[PDB]
Amino acid sequence: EDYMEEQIQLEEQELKQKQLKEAEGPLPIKAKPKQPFLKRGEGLARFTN
Amino acid sequence: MRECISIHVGQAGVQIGNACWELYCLEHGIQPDGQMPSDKTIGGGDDSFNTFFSETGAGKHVPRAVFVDLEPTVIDEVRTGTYRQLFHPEQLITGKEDAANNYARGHYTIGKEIIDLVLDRIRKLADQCTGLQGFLVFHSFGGGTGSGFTSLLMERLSVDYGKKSKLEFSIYPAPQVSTAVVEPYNSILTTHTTLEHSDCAFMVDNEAIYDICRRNLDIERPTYTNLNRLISQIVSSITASLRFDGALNVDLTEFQTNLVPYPRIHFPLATYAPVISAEKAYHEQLSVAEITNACFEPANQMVKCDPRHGKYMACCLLYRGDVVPKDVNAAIATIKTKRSIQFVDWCPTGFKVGINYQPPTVVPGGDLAKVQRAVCMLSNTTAIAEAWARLDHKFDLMYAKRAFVHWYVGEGMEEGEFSEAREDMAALEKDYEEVGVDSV
Amino acid sequence: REIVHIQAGQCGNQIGAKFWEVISDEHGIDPTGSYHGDSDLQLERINVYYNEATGNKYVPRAILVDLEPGTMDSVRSGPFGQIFRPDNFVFGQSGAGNNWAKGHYTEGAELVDSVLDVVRKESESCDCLQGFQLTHSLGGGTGSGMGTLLISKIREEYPDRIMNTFSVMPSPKVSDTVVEPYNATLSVHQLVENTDETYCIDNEALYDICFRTLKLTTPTYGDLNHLVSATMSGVTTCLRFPGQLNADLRKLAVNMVPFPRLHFFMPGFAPLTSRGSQQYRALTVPELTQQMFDSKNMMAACDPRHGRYLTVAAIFRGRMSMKEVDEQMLNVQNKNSSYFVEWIPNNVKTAVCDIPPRGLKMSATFIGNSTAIQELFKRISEQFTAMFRRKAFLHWYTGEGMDEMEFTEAESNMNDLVSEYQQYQDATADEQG
Amino acid sequence: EKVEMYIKNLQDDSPPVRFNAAVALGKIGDERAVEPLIKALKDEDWQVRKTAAYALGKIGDERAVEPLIKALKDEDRYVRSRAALALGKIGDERAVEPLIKALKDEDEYVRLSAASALGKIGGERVRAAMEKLAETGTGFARKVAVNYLETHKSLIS
Amino acid sequence: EKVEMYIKNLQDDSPPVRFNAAVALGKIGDERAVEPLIKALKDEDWQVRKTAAYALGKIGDERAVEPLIKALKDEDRYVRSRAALALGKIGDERAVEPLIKALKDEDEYVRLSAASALGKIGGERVRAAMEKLAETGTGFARKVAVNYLET
Ligand SMILES: Nc1nc2c(ncn2[C@@H]2O[C@H](COP(=O)(O)OP(=O)(O)OP(=O)(O)O)[C@@H](O)[C@H]2O)c(=O)[nH]1
Ligand SMILES: Nc1nc2c(ncn2[C@@H]2O[C@H](COP(=O)(O)OP(=O)(O)OP(=O)(O)O)[C@@H](O)[C@H]2O)c(=O)[nH]1
Ligand SMILES: [Mg+2]
Ligand SMILES: [Mg+2]
Repeated sequence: EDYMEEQIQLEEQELKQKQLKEAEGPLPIKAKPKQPFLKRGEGLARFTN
Repeated sequence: MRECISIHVGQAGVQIGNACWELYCLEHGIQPDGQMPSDKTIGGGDDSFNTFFSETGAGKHVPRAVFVDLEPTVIDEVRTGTYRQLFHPEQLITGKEDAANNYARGHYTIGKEIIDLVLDRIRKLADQCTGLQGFLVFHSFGGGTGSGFTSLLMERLSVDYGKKSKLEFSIYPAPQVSTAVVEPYNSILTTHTTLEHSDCAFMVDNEAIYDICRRNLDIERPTYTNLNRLISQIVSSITASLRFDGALNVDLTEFQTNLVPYPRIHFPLATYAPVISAEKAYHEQLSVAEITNACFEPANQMVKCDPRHGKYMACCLLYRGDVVPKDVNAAIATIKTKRSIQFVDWCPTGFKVGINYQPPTVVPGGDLAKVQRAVCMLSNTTAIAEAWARLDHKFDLMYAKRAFVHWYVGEGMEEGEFSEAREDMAALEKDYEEVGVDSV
Repeated sequence: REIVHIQAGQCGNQIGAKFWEVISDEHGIDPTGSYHGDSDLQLERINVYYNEATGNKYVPRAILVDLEPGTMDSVRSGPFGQIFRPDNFVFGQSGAGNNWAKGHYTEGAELVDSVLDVVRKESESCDCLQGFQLTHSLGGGTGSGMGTLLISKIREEYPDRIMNTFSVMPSPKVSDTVVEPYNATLSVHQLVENTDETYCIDNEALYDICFRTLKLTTPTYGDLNHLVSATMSGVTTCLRFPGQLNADLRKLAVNMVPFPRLHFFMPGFAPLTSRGSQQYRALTVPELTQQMFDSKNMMAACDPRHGRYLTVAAIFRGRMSMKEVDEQMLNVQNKNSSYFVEWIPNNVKTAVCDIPPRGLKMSATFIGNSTAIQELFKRISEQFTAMFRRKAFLHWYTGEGMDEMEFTEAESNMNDLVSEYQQYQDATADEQG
Repeated sequence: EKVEMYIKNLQDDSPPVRFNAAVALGKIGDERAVEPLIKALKDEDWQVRKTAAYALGKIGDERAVEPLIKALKDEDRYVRSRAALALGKIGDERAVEPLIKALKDEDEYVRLSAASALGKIGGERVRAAMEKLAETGTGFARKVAVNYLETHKSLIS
Repeated sequence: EKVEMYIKNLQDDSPPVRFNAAVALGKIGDERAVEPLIKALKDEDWQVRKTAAYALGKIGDERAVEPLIKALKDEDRYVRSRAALALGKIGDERAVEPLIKALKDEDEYVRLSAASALGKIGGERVRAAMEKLAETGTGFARKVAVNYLET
């Protein structure tokens, strides 16, 4: 997997230049919507009723 | 007359049920259009078939039967068959989706919807009865409909027909024809909840039938068609006392009087003989002495077990055909002279006998051949607990891991019902051991 | 009776299209939709996957979905592309580019309601719908991400229905996409909770069968897909033709799934063929048995010898001796008794269809719930931990509103699946208390 | 021509053989078989005695009246009741008084067969007997008499 | 020779070999076993008192009569049954009246064991109890009553 580490470091170098310009937002810094998700043990509600 | 209503539940009960009626028609001379004409009629004045067959105002004899299944496939084959004319449309009740081999689904989820409709069509048959005796329930132990819906129906029937007797014919599971892994769960669950609502249960061990098919009928790999032809031949000899003029097991109560010592131990063992392959019918026929001795060979039992590993409580021999009463008396006296046939100390040691002189009947174009004389021995041996032991071992094997238990709880049942049903089988097995434990 | 089929993404529509090509040949249905076969058995259970129309012109009950607009076009130009319902094609404006978050939360979650409406218009015309059948892959964003969103949304609208899936596993020897273990772990978390039965079709196993067994030096998707066609056609025989055992999705789930979460099946097929295999000879029942149970014939990169089977289903196809099948199937359990859990007696069920597969005179299909499937989930956990440790490409997912705690849930549930799978592998049939 | 065979069989040492013969004799229904079927009514095996009673009704010869009347006092329930049904088929009013006594029988089928036989006979002899029975008779026999008179009323009361 | 091992195993604080002791004492049969098998009919365990009845029943001693009659008014059904059947095997006529009191028992199986045992004595008081049972008894118990009366 030599192509694997070559893409990980490319993403690290590309996400450092992209975040250099994208870190100057406006007005009250409101947080970005953290999405709810499936939590472990939720699919076991069918076999309890 | 003194009528009996047959209720067939699930695929197995429906399938065995139709094969029984096919034989009943041949025995009593009824054609597949309800007609009983001069030609096919028996004569002799035997009108005892009128307990199983109602009559329209046009000599049409209609079975007092109810067929129930939570799916159409099995009952659609009835309304499209040879006997599609024999039963009234309302006697065949079908659902849209089955109980998927889950007891809880038939007893609770799906079953609760078709239960009240079934009581209605049963009441409609019970209404044409001047003196209803009770019910004959044919069903499998392993089916979702067979185990669950039957259990539900028996609970209801006790409420709606208190004074009436309930007698079952239960297909006990075989690995060679098993449809589901949960078959032991369903069998223990149905037996527990049905135990107080049933007065006499005749288990039909499918492995025992498969074994007879392989050995006696020379069938390498018998289909359900093969198994069904044999089970009807046996179940018909058990119910013939109810549909013919006789002196033994004349009515439903007599089954309990002659076979059930006390209510819980209501599982008699049927041993039918002779079972002869069609290719071997033109050999000198077996005598009354030969076929009486065959009832004591476990190879011919309808449930796999060894009666020699237990004790007897009751024994009824129901002969049919060219049986001379004096020969039966000699054969019985020979049996009585056997130290291996042991009765419990608290039960009377005897053999009740009945001979129907009408020649025995087989389905033409079938793996079974016509004999001059045959017998069915209905015995209540404490060795029938061997059959429960096999189920309880496989039940404890999975319940210790809670395997598949989720499918049941998610379908309106509680986990404690499995603990509850198994405590009943431990109580039953310990009881069977504790009564056949001694004699001198 | 009826099954609603859904195919999401490139892989979903590729395996899914080959499914309808094979089963329509076995059922006598030509590309126009009308029947042209010989046996009356072909049409007996047609209503399961088809809808009758005009003058008995059979239409597949399929819903074709993909965010890539081009996938709709490649399906229509296939052999049976003129047999699908034109309204059942729900296709987006651009694919997710192997980003699960796009499909489950943003781009895919916009298209979901449109698909649900099509699901409804097909579930409404069911006399008695039995469940759903999703064909997709966990490697990309659409089939894996949007596919698992269709699953939850369907499970909240049809809670008493069977969710059956054909889920394709990522392998680094099939696809160069570094983010595939992230999507596979995120989809497996959804599958574990919302599916009733999942057929783990491992691309690692298909690449290996083609290279090692079939000797195909340069395997293509068409050669990998041929194995999937044989498998999907085999595993579904039970519901497509009149039978006694495992004849519906629910009865199949009751016989195969002992534990709610342990519903991941390792399929298998015998014999292994590749498009154009002229030189061949009919296989005997003993050959089909030994092959069908062997790791060489497995559609999941696991060895069932490094585990135990909880349940198994064998489907034999062709005019063969029903006593010989029974003998072989008993001998397999009675010899290899050390590979089956003793606390589940009679766990292997055997069905026989008289109608054999396309071109073949005889075949066997294996469906096994083996604890050795943990060897597939350990592969995805090692590959996922490799990336999640250095925190590679997390912005790609969280940027679409996705929570980082969801990667931790997906990981902690897949490890729990492996620990549950091993607790039952080392479980003893004992009464100690 | 086969009647010759079933007549000799009627007294064969084997009870199933005499039974099968009495069954066939009723199916044939001949004058020649009347006397041997009258002898069959005194057979020690009830299954043979009951079959003779039916056979004597299907043939329906006056000669069977006196022997079938004495079968209503038989120890066997199927012989008493199956003989009453033959007396109803023959219709000879000699059966009327013996049939009224069978209405107080222990077995229900015999009681039911006797009432159905009284109804099959009819005539002024049964009518007069039922008018009296609905006064000096009690329970079931009273019920049979009141039903008889009501089902045979020529007017709407 | 080794009959004294089971002879003192009735007063054992451990119940497993205590029940096993009466199972071998009754099969061998010694004149010393008459006394300790009576003390086994006053236990807290049902398997002990019921195995004592079968051991004392095989050894047909009158010393068993007096305590075996008290075992018919037991809290268990299996003890009562083997104790009634032991009285039938020994034959003491004083056990007739208490066996008739067992025919109107809660347990339908105790009533059948008592009837079997009362039939084994076959006295003249038994003849009236069996004529009564042939009218005031369940379908199976009324059939036991008429099979004995056919003598
Ligand atoms: N002898 C015999 N046994 C049968 C037949 N059909 C099924 N069985 C047995 O019965 C058991 C399964 O029960 P089924 O009768 O098929 O099921 P059901 O009552 O319809 O219940 P569900 O289909 O689950 O709703 C297994 O032991 C079968 O092998 C048949 O026609 N004959
Ligand atoms: N066996 C098989 N795998 C396929 C096929 N096409 C794609 N794959 C696999 O599917 C995974 C990638 O997911 P895709 O289905 O191509 O992507 P998608 O579902 O369209 O989602 P997006 O790429 O995000 O639009 C990888 O594991 C591929 O090797 C096919 O026809 N057969
Ligand atoms: Mg069924
Ligand atoms: Mg794509």
